[PDB]
Amino acid sequence: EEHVIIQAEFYLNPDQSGEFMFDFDGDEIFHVDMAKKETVWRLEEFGRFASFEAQGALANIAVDKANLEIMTKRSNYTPITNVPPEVTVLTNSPVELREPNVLICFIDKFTPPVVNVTWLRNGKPVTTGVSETVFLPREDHLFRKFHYLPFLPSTEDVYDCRVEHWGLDEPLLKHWEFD
Amino acid sequence: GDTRPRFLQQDKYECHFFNGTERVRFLHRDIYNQEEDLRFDSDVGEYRAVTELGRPDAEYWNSQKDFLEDRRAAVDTYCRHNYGVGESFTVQRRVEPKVTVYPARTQTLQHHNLLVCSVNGFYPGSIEVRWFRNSQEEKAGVVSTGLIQNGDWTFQTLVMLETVPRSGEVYTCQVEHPSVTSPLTVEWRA
Amino acid sequence: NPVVHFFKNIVTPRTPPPSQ
Repeated sequence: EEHVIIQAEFYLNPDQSGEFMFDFDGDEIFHVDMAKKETVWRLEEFGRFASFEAQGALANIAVDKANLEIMTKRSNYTPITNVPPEVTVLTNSPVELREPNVLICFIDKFTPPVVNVTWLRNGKPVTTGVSETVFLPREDHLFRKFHYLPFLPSTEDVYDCRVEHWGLDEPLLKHWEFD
Repeated sequence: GDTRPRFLQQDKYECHFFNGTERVRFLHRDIYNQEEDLRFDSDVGEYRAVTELGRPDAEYWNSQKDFLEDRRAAVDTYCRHNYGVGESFTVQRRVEPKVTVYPARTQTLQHHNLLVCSVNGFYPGSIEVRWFRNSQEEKAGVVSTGLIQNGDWTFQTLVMLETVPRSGEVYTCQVEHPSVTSPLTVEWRA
Repeated sequence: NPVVHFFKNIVTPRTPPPSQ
């Protein structure tokens, strides 16, 4: 095999959350913002070569919800089994004091696709400049997700990626600090 | 504190390309919670239930000639089309690795020396990182993190080498990646 | 006529009701 493109979509009850994205060899080409009803390209350059009518995604999601309702009853209302995430914290590149860098929180192999991720600097939540990806598909039908935190390396700062998921007995913390 | 049962519906439309678009395989996978229950494989020509839950659907969709014909043309109307549209910035994407060498900032065992060869921001994921003690690949005492995705279409990988600081030695990290015609090399002044 | 290239999405159809 050489390359794989996947149109992955989902609808979740009772949260009523839906997602529509395209995957290319494990990376996201784009997803549709259900709220804003617009396509969001993973890398800005993508949207300069291709387009996608978001309305198409919205229609598919409404259908997925309708289909889920039938499947849920047909299954005799069997709910999904929570599969807790694996969490790893790493830097975009080797750190060096005063050199801008990015902290990456990688949440892997979990389901359902609902997770609460927070960044902590010396114990206090931080949200300035943070960004995240939507839920990415896994061949085993579990999910992956990335959270990012741009930062200026400091030997006095200690960061945590805090992850919450119904499959966890307790919220999880993954530590990282200059060293 | 929300312990209510969740019910998840997933649908994945897969396009697998072999040698350009010479051979293409279209696949529709319907997944309930975590079990794929229904599938349409372009190689089969029709829907087939993978689990009992998809049985009713497989029977219905197959009995829909028009629909069934549309799905049979997906490899062309869907797969090749999109591949054509995205090829330029996906299939052809190439970002050269940034290689840097340095000793681990944390050491256990103090007479040995843990050298780190960091290969950052590359794409595609296919890569070869090797160590050379002057002109002899130290195939031993080498541990790697393996391929790591950053989630932004760039990969990174660190290949550590356990060594013993000896005067006169010149370790070299050699990296081969499709983005470069010749391997990248980085020496470490001991 | 600059021409725009669109990715195409497979359209998912509605599952029929079980009936009765």
